[PDB]
Amino acid sequence: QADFEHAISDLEAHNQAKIGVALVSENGNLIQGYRANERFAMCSTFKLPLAALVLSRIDAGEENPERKLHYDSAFLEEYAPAAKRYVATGYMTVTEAIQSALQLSDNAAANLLLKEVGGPPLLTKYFRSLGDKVSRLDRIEPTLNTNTPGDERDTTTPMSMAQTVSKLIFGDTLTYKSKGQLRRLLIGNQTGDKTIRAGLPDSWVTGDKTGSCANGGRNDVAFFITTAGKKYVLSVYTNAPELQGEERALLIASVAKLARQYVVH
Amino acid sequence: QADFEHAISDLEAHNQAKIGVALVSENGNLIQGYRANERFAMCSTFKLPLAALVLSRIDAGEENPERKLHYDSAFLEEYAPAAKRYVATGYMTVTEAIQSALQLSDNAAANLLLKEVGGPPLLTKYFRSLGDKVSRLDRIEPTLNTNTPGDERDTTTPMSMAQTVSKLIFGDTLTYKSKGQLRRLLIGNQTGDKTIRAGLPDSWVTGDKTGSCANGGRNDVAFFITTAGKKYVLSVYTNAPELQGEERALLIASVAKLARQYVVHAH
Ligand SMILES: [Cl-]
Ligand SMILES: [Cl-]
Ligand SMILES: [Cl-]
Ligand SMILES: [Cl-]
Ligand SMILES: [Mg+2]
Ligand SMILES: [Mg+2]
Ligand SMILES: [Mg+2]
Ligand SMILES: [Mg+2]
Repeated sequence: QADFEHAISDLEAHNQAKIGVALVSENGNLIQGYRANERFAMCSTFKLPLAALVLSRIDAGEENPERKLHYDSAFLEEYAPAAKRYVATGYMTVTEAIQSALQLSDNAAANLLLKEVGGPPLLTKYFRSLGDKVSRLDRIEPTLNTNTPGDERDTTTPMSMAQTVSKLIFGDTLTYKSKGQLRRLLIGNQTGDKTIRAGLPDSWVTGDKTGSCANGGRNDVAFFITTAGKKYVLSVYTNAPELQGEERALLIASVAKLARQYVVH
Repeated sequence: QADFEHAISDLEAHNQAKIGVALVSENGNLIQGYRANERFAMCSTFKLPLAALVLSRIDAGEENPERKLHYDSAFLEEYAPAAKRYVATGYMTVTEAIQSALQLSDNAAANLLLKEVGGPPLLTKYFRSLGDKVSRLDRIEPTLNTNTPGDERDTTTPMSMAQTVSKLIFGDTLTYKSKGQLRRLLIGNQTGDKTIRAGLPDSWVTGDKTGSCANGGRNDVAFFITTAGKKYVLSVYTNAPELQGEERALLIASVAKLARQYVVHAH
């Protein structure tokens, strides 16, 4: 505990960074943390709960995975690599939007889903319905990434998001079908190979969602399953303005690698 | 014909490249071509017909999109971004493998599917069944990318692949359901934003499969639909050993830009 904390502190000082981390068990209990209850910007980590909300509306018969979400170039965003590919067709399905939002972090895809669930206020409501008293969305993409110090819009804490993610992935509020879909989608994430996953062994099942924002923000939340079958969530939130991008990912990987050491013990 | 062909020759000479190209209409008829009947290595363009073969088996009730294809690290390849993510779980579904092979060009995923259809011989048989007398697969990933001059293993022609792709996308061999799935997967391809698509307007629906190989090989085949609702396929095969990677993609985009200029006139 003492050791894990001093290790993260050393990483802060070496990198002139701020790091928040929570490692939780299947049931949401804190195993190890550092600044676990400090507020950070979600950045794109919000897309994981967003996808769960959409899945919960499918579960409730309020949404259909093949429903066409019609849009045109007016709905594009600067970072929207899938939506730009599909725009000439005039739509993406709910399914395609979920996959794009999760595995590519597509901002237009995420905005399409936000539109269909009732916008950031309804994602906040969703967080509260899960027992997450902290996490909140307020803005749509891309303005939710400003990461201004002291601004509580669009924020979580490492503990809260770790506990929310553990509930979604290992808990039972989603149907078994949706829970399975979410897990396989996260495992297939394309943006997290240099982040938490780079600090975990390849033999562990891992799924994650990254975030990147202004003021040097770089985040990742992952679930993983060890070879002994034990289940965890690791949230890692960082602000590292003095680091270059590859160095920001290495910092998260470094955190994961320290977590790996604790899990093994 | 003349203007188009001279534009491509110009590109060859400017880039010390070899380029083959076929632009075909919906029904496979050649609109414009340059070296359209010369052989080139398919490289990863083969993964488009591979996916169609798998969908044809689904259509026939011989395959199931949710079937788990079990594998372990012994199945991984050097370029296998998706399969490496899923390997701890022990499998990928047929659907996951199709999506990964198409949109990422994942080599392990393609090899998983090849195993389930009977391997390169049966993909070649599928080509034949479609009326493509030329295209052939002989090796699995990654050795199929050697692109050695005069080696006919793992080769097609720009016209053969254009016609095969137009049959698969716009013809009757796949069910409506499977045709739509294939199309939407190709439209979401993640590796073609700087190749054919970069030369076509944003308003045209485009879906594509790229290929990259040794000896400067860089390929792309795409279907597109203009705003008038006319349907085409464009296949572009290039060997450009003297260019850097980004320049190889720009060469393909430049070909597609010439095809665009032509299609607009035709319309
Ligand atoms: Cl983009
Ligand atoms: Cl499919
Ligand atoms: Cl590639
Ligand atoms: Cl490729
Ligand atoms: Mg399928
Ligand atoms: Mg590649
Ligand atoms: Mg490739
Ligand atoms: Mg290229």
